[PDB]
Amino acid sequence: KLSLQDVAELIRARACQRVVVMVGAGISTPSGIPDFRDLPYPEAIFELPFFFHNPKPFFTLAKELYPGNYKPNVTHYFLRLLHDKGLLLRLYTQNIDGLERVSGIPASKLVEAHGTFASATCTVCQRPFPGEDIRADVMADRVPRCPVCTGVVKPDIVFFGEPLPQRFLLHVVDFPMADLLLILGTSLEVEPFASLTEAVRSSVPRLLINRDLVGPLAWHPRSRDVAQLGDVVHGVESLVELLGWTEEMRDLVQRETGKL
Amino acid sequence: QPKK
Ligand SMILES: NC(=O)c1ccc[n+]([C@@H]2C[C@H](COP(=O)(O)OP(=O)(O)OC[C@H]3O[C@@H](n4cnc5c(N)ncnc54)[C@H](O)[C@@H]3O)[C@@H](O)[C@H]2O)c1
Ligand SMILES: [Zn+2]
Repeated sequence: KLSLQDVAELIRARACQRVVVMVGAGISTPSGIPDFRDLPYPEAIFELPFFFHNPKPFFTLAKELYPGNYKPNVTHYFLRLLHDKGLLLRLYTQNIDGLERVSGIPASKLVEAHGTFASATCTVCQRPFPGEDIRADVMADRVPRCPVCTGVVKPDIVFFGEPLPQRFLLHVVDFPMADLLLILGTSLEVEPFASLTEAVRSSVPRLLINRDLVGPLAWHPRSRDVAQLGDVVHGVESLVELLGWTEEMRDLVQRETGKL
Repeated sequence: QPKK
């Protein structure tokens, strides 16, 4: 079977230079954002009917999560280095913390499958707003209201049962184009984002860096799956060492600190 | 449309 070593060599030799990446909340727990894995059940927080009933739970999360609150960690910066080396085809994220773009990965490389706090939309009149526009209220524990119609202004977070963003559809071209799939810090429980793991070609290495073997990687392993189980930062640290990128990662991380 |  393939090892982590083997995958690192594939990258370092540019045998794989169209890497697709899937990430989840696991990659942002090092940043200090807890993962998942009145509020009547957890899922309520992303349910539109509940939100209309009581938007205060969501907004408490939005306040916790709002850009500026958290800094990207070495996992993000690794993915940024992947981009910088011109190896990243696309990074698909279930996260709504926005730490991918804060790390400096261009929006063309990102698919933010569950939406963004960078923008907002009035729930009544559909007026769009910059996320900065509602920041004061959200942070001041107010529910932001539309100037035009008084309707609740809701971040462009994709709620359960709502259409995934346009850019999600990129998966039809991305996954079959990928010569490596990297899966980081996802339980792969959330469809339809999960089953994307199956959408790379039979020949394509799939590298999981996660606490645990999850999803189709567990039940339906393929010949060239690699599992690096443990802390995600330890995993990436290990990958970066094998890649010989440690000095490049320092340089990058040092440069990027200022922005934050 | 693909929905979450
Ligand atoms: N940061 C965020 O944006 C955030 C925060 C929490 C929840 N969520 C939701 C989670 C859900 C998508 O599911 P998914 O992304 O899989 O999250 P999840 O919480 O369902 O699963 C995360 C996975 O990462 C694993 N994990 C967590 N921390 C580490 C670590 N340090 N090292 C290794 N493995 C680790 C964890 O064991 C699990 O397998 C959507 O509803 C998101 O909105 C997002
Ligand atoms: Zn309005």
